[PDB]
Amino acid sequence: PHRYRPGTVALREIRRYQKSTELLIRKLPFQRLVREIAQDFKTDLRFQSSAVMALQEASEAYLVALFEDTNLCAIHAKRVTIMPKDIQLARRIRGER
Amino acid sequence: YPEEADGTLDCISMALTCTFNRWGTLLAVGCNDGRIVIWDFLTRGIAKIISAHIHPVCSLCWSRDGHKLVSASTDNIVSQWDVLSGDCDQRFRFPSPILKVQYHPRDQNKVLVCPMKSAPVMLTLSDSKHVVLPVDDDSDLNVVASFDRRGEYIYTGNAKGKILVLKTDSQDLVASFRVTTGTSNTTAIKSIEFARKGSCFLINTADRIIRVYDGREILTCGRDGEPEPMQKLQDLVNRTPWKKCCFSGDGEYIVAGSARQHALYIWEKSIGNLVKILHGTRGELLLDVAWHPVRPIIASISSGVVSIWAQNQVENWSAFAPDFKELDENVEYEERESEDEEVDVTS
Repeated sequence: PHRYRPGTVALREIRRYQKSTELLIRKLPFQRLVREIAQDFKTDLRFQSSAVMALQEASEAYLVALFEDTNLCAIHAKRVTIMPKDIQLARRIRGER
Repeated sequence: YPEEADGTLDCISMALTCTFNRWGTLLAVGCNDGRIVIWDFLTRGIAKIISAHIHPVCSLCWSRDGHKLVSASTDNIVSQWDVLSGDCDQRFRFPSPILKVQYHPRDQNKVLVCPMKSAPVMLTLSDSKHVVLPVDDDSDLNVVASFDRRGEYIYTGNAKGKILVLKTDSQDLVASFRVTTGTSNTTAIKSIEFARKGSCFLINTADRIIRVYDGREILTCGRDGEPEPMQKLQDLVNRTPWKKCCFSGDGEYIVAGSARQHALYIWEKSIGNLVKILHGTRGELLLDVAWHPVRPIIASISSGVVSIWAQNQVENWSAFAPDFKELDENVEYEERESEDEEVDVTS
């Protein structure tokens, strides 16, 4: 048998995902999500593909910034794990809730 | 006067038009595949389903007796039905497709039918003796006409702008005026509707302006008159063209539906301001709007969906207590210590 101790196959894939820059979200579920929550404001809309790409890039950047600030809160509380009170704290402090 | 959402009808899809009787009990939902669905208010049920035709049923009209509808389609048959068991009494396979049917209110042998191209000619029930209503110009190809409230006259409307008035059966040319649309460019007419008390009426023009006139004013005008309107209605912000207009149960609150946005606008006859804008599903396009005569609830026909718009009596019901008025702070008054008329009951 062969196993790694936990944390090793975290730190690798951290270096890997900080090198590679493409999408990280499969685009047809995201396009169906956009069409779902745009159904409720107007029926029979018609998205260009570049608009869906722009929404994908903006939402990806927003989630990455939110997880960086959540990581700062979690290291501040003398833990390593992330719990949802950290995310609620970060959106409380930033001024969006 | 309607202010809520209050519910809707997912019963039978592909709704196209409806209207009411004098009493406001049923609801004749016109359908695309040649059907008239009849639904009830106070029992909320569907009594009779007349599977009339297969073609789009365009126009409908109830009569006063509570027995005789009249309709037409791209089947192009001036039909008739009865609500007891669905009895198609008559069947008039005719050319030149139809837009609107209209009875005389009490002489219900005479119905008034608008064809596609030429003048509306007064049909009957039994005989084919249609009474030709003479339109002079005849180059407009879309001319609409109607009765007054009591069936005492015939009002007409061309596409140029000239309005002529005839007697209800012998066609006395008594009134003649062209409408004062713009300065150099006039406009056509799309509908003219009438109340249940009084002789005020609206002129649904096609430069996005509703104009309102009275019957006594134009009978005083008569031949070669220039009747000024009682009221000029529009909406300059949203720049909206109109589809179908109607009146209130007293002829006070004009209910005109849009043609772009699925919204109702409600005015007053006297003052002339907007009072409330109604709304619904933002992703529809509205065709027909029904007003209820004795109790102000509206029906809206779009995408096969018909909606009931009441006001819920949010004030309260006050059936039990005309007495028992409220004291806010604890008011105390505890000092105190303690065959004239004969009316015919059998009337």
